[PDB]
Amino acid sequence: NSIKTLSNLANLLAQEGKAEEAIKYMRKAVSLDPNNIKTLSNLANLLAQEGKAEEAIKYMRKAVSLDPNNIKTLSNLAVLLAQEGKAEEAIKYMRKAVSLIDKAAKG
Amino acid sequence: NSIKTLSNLANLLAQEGKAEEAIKYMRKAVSLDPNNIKTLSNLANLLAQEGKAEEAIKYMRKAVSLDPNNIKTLSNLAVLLAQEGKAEEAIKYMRKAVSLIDKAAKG
Repeated sequence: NSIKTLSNLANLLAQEGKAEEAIKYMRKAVSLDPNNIKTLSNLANLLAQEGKAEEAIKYMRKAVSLDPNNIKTLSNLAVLLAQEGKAEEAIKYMRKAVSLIDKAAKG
Repeated sequence: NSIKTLSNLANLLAQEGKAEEAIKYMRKAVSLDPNNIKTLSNLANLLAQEGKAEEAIKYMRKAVSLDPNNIKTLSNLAVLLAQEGKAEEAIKYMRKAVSLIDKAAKG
């Protein structure tokens, strides 16, 4: 599993303060399967950690656009936006997740 | 960093379908610093993946109790509860996270 290996390598590089390299390997992981929401989310989180907030938000928004009713992706985007000082924007995404949980409760 | 090493080992064991072993090493990681919200959350997610839903929820609830205003922990607990068929319980946690984002927006 090349996505797995690249993701593991990126994690190890980031853990040890080589996150520019980590980002490169996570980008490669995305190219191997660009529709993988988990890879997209992992790259976004790494980007955010490294101060690339604009790009992180773009990637997390992409992950949402590819499955807009996913409460995990929605809440991750909300948390990312809030942490990046865009709480006003963040709240509509977390409210969407609430509404989807509410729908689930209703069945 | 023993928590790091144990967490890496657990990830590698789980990735390769030895998640009973992974859980043991994640439990060890928690014992090294039981107040670490990230370790607690990581163990909870692993537990949930392995069908130990009750225990996963306990650990994620603990992570929330140790920092009850953390929107990441709250939204993770909500997502976990929803995925485990407890959407009604899940919604109060995600609504709390919304309210905290709302407070943040207001400053």
